[PDB]
Amino acid sequence: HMSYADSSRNAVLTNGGRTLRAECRNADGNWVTSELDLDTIIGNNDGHFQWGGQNFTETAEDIRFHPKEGAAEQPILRARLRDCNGEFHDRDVNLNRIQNVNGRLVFQ
Repeated sequence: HMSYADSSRNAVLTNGGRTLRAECRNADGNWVTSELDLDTIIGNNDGHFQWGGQNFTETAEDIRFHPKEGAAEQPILRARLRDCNGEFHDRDVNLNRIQNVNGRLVFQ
């Protein structure tokens, strides 16, 4: 596996909190700038983040990212997610499930 964050740098969100953009080292050892549209791989399932879902941003507010959050310096995305009953919940997800494959952000 390996988190993308173990071989990437300078990660930020862009496009209104929808896109992860990072500099990822490739197999030649060079830095390659990569983007991954998080709406293609993260959903909002009744107020919780869902890996393998889609389109979370459509029912999220206050999207926030810290690429090196906490003592363990993990890439944490936070948002308020609406549940099916209309209530918003503060939620967090660690983006370390995203990999760097030869200079590209991927999710499997």
